[PDB]
Amino acid sequence: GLSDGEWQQVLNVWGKVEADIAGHGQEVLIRLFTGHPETLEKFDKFKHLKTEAEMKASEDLKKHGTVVLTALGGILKKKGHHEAELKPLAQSHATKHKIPIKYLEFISDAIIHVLHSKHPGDFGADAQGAMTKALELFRNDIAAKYKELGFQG
Ligand code: HEM
Repeated sequence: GLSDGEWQQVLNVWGKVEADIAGHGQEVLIRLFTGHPETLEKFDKFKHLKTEAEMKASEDLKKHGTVVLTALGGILKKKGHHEAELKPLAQSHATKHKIPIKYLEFISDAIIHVLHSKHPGDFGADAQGAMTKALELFRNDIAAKYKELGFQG
């Protein structure tokens, strides 16, 4: 789906995220929850936050941000050879958490936003292109598994 040049770019940009996984994970979820409040309702653990400050002051939220970006980075490093790591993710988000693919679209966008916000001027046009394509691949692969399950919506 990606060329090696493009994968190269994706892992170059991920090295930025690894320098501060918690801070990046934290802003991704906050971006998600403030931009799309209905997503917050999917989490009994966080439905009590109402304000962004509140969100910002939550250590549990920073904790979950780390789990999420840890699991994505594991998949990205497989450079599309992630059937093994993705299957379990697709199955729990579909049958247990009941996360529509649209919310995966949302978080995907949130990642690109956050990268530009935290690295203004050094998140280039080529890097944005490779990252967008890798997120698309990720999402597309989940979508296939959602279809298999008939997770219709
Ligand atoms: C970048 C895409 C995502 C990744 C890598 C990711 C990763 C994870 C992981 C690894 C877990 C814990 C193990 C599991 O339950 O499978 C989890 C739990 C969960 N995820 Fe995701 N997630 C993503 C997107 C989303 C989105 C978009 C939503 C809702 C808008 C969501 C909702 C949840 C919920 C409700 C849980 C259970 C949390 C708890 O109560 O501890 N996830 N996620």
